[PDB]
Amino acid sequence: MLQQPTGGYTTLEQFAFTIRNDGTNATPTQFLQLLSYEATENELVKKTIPTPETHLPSARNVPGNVYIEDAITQALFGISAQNVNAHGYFSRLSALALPNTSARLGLDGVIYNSETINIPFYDPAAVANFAATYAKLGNASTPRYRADMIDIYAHVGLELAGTDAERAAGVMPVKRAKFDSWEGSLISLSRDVVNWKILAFLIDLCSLEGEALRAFKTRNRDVFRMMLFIMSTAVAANVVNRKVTKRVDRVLEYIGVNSMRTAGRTATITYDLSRHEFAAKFLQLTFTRWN
Amino acid sequence: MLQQPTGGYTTLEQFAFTIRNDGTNATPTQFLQLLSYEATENELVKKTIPTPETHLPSARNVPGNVYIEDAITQALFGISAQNVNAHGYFSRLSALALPNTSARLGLDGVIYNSETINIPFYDPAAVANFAATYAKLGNASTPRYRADMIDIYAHVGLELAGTDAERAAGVMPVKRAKFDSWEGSLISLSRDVVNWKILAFLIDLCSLEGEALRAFKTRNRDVFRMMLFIMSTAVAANVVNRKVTKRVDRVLEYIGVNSMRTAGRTATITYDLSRHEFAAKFLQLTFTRWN
Amino acid sequence: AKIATASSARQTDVEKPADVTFTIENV
Amino acid sequence: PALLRDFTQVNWLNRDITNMLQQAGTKYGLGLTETRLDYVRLVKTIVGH
Amino acid sequence: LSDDFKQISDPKGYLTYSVKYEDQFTKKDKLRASEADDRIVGPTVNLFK
Amino acid sequence: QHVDAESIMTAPKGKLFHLQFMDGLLRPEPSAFDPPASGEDMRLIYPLQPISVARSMRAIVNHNEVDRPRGAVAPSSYEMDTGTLSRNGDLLYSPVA
Repeated sequence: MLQQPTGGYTTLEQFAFTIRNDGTNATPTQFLQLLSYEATENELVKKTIPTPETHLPSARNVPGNVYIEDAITQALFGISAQNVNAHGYFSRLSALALPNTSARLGLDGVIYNSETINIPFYDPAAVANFAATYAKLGNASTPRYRADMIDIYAHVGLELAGTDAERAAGVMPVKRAKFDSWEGSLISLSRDVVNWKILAFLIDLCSLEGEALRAFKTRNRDVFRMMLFIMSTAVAANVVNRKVTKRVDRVLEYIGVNSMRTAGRTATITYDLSRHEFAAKFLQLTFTRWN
Repeated sequence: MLQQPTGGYTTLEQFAFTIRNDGTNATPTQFLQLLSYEATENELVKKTIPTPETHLPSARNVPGNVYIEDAITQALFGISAQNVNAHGYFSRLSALALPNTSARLGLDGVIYNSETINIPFYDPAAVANFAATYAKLGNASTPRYRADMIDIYAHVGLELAGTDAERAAGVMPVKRAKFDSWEGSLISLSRDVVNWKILAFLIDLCSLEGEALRAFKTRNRDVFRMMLFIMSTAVAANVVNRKVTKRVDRVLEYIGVNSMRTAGRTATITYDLSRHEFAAKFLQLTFTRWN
Repeated sequence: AKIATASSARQTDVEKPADVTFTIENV
Repeated sequence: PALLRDFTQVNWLNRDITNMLQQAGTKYGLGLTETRLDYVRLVKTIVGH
Repeated sequence: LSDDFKQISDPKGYLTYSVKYEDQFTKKDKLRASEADDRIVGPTVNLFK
Repeated sequence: QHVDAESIMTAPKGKLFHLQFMDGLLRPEPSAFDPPASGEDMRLIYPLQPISVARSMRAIVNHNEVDRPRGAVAPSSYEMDTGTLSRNGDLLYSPVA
């Protein structure tokens, strides 16, 4: 079980997160700086977010040994995922929040019926509060319940390049990111983030309380910023390379605006239409719960 | 050489004896209890034993590197031995008791002419007193010299299930052995006892003296009882299995009487006619010398 | 066999234009 | 399955097989194996395959 | 003798395997192994093409 | 074989027919340059048993590159465990732990 560590499940250290800065790994805090910010004459307003309708898909138990945690990490960051929004996997998960259910979430991220001995997991109460909230994403696709997209992205930007006087205020000028590069760097970081066990960071974002939370948000303010950037890459429209001195540089065109497609079909990772339907309803939950 | 340890060659510990009680080995003392005893209305009288004619086969030295120790252990306990009573091997052995002979009994149980360096053995004097007595078995088969059988078995029984007031007295009621079982247990224990280096237990049963003997018989009273039981199995006539609760049980029909054949052709180990001729003249020597 | 001789060789180079295949690989 | 331990180019499938044949909870193997009912002569000997 | 049961060379079994192939998914790497590396794990490879 | 929505309302009580369900898990998507579509397929019937019963594994094809395709299963750790005989007469498991 591992019970739960007080101060997070992310303070354990068995499973952490390191972006591979080429031949040598690093920490998310250490990577953010290699990037600078260019203020352009465009402005976004921080728009309020609507509440999420409470109606997570009912319990079914088809027998699949569903890799729910693996599926989640794949769509947001994964390189060209397929059938991400199919209905069967989530429905199975929602069974989890149920008081008294022989169905334990494996530590490795695989869900089971009944149990096992050889495999340690997360105590049933930690997962109960988790699936209470991320089961809802399941039906994000329905015509009626479906979430926005062209507007949640007014938040992505403040975090990635949000100046402190800017996230203190409401409006931030449209920025333009640019950082050093190794050519295959955009895909390379996206290939890397896929294995962070992003389950651990979320299954504890619903279990931590009033003080343990105040300390959690003030430390992992990076581990969040990271997956936000890699995600904001697929969305922004034009990638321009600058050849200076003996250096080479990647510019991400606009941090805060949904172009609606492409980014660079070759220079980065792309988002299908069944991705904007997903990544959107995702951010609508983590953001709200986050703040 | 190893010289000789005072208090036995069996107090050395390099070579001991452990019956394999399934997945876990044990000690002979520990195994005897799993068996209980059923007194039936039959009685045997302890009959006295005739002396053994002194006329061991003369010395020949055919060159064979004879495994005399290996052959002995095979006939008594071995599973379906063949040509056990053939003349050539023993004749070679009798050369051993001879004062001043270049012929040393290997520790491992193989007999040699002259000697070797790479192989340690038993000092010539320990073997001299040994072969003085067990060379005689060799000719047990001859029409004139041949030993009894239908009567030595009045001793086997007292030892296997001999109550202490019974081996104190003379007569013991005919018993019926029964103990827990694992199905292939009778053959399994018989396959196991074959490797005890029974040479060691005998080559010192003729070298130990007045006090060292009193201590030897009072300790190995089990290592003897063991090979006695496994031997008394082939002889008794009917093996009946009892199916109780969730348990299974083997009953050995009569501990003290030579049925003359079969035991169970399948459930145990069987004795040919050239076996009763052998095992009989064997017990006629160990018993007499034993007591 | 009779007279000792001398021979010469040169490592060859073989290539064709990249052919067309109708079978797909990954999902 | 598991007999094809390292003979499939399916890179993903090759993973779970090794993991399950590692956790000591399972042990695969074919051939002449050790048995309890052994040497028991029924005109001919009993072996376990 | 009575002879109640008859003997056979190889056992059959009650539960068997079936497959539905897709005749357009072929890998361009023709792998190879030894002959005893082939025999033991051989027909099982050609059931999971 | 295709049935009709009018025959599904007149079928005899005890006459069991078979109606096939389309899998289509592994199917290559169309190329970037091709004609679009206009308001397509409507499906009318659904099983609620559910039908997914016997499957050792499903779709043994790798998705680019080192990962499983979405919704693919592997053989269970039970058909890959040769146990030992009982303390007497029948087959037992490993056992666990």
